[PDB]
Amino acid sequence: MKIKRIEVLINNGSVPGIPMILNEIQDAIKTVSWPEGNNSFVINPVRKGNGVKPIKNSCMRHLHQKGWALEHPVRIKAEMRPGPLDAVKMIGGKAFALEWETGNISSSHRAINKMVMGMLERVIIGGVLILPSRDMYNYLTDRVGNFRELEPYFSVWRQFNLKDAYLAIVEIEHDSVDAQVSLIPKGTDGRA
Amino acid sequence: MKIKRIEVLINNGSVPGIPMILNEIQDAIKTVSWPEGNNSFVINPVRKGNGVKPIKNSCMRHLHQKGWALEHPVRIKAEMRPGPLDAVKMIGGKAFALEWETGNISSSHRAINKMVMGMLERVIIGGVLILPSRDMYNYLTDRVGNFRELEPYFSVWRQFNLKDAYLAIVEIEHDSVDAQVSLIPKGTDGRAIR
DNA sequence: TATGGATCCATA
DNA sequence: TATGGATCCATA
Ligand SMILES: [Ca+2]
Ligand SMILES: [Ca+2]
Ligand SMILES: [Ca+2]
Repeated sequence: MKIKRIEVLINNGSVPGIPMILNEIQDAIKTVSWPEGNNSFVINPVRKGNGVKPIKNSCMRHLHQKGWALEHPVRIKAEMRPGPLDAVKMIGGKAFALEWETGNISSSHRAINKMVMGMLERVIIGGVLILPSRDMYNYLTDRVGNFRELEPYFSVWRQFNLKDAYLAIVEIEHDSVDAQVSLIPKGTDGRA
Repeated sequence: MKIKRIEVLINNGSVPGIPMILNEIQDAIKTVSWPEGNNSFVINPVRKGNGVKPIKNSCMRHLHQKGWALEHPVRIKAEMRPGPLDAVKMIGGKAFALEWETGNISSSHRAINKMVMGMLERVIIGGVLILPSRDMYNYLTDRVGNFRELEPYFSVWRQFNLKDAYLAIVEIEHDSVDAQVSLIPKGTDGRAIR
């Protein structure tokens, strides 16, 4: 998978291991490919024709190899029931969270909100969210969160006084297109 | 429909006209009825049994009649902008925003961020978000807006340093339940068909 | 029953 | 055509 850019929203104090985990995250994103077993991410360029669920898999596997916990239950407050984060690297006391978008754009707003809640409540040191470029997004499930559509709100997450916190958005994209490769399955395929 | 609770999240400096705005908003919410044409909102207490689409209708209508502008753009300077606000009133050469939420619960996070963006850029003086109680939510299409699921997030929203700002959440609810009223029809969005 | 999705519908 | 909305899903 290509990384087009990374927008660093918050980067206060010293996290460490930081570059070590940002190097891990990037190496992990780089392993993601299509079809399975290919050496790059080749997508079938059908408008809205590719599901988004399994795209992350190879990235989450590579992180596990590097000692991240996957689908890791978290409960930031007490008055919340727990929910899963895609991967987490425990760097002592607090959590470094990675997320790879599989929800509506509106649900991206909540993920960053929950990350910032984690940071403010002292349970999360850093958070990273991976979003499709608009170009990649055009071939994905209608209205999946995507980098361009969230971009107008970035100022919002720049307004916090957080000692020792890292918040970044990563923009990803397919390496190339090919009308002859398989569609990434959707949950609606064959009745479902 | 009735107003169950008003929860103020941000209150800084001076924003004139809040009690008047809050009254007009209550009056708007009061107009919302079921069955359509009724003088209250009676709901069928079937779990996830009721669609949401028509519920906003009378509220947004009452607001337009009282001078609210509907789908008012967020006039931030950048070319990359959020889309429109449900309704905006001018009070004193100042824009006041109203966001109605029967969307997915996640949609409320965008609505808040949109009104905060307007306030940061000093183009909006304040806003209110209206969304259902948990109690009503139990009878609506799954995973729509509900005040309870927003609560853990109030602490995060309270941290924005904005001079001259007002943001509040109005929790709304049906008037009663009747196991014999019509169900509110559902559309075919998302995973309804398959 | 609770949460974070995945997905398709409407539309100036 | 882009943005806001609505509807069940899978698994905790
Ligand atoms: Ca996730
Ligand atoms: Ca709207
Ligand atoms: Ca709305």
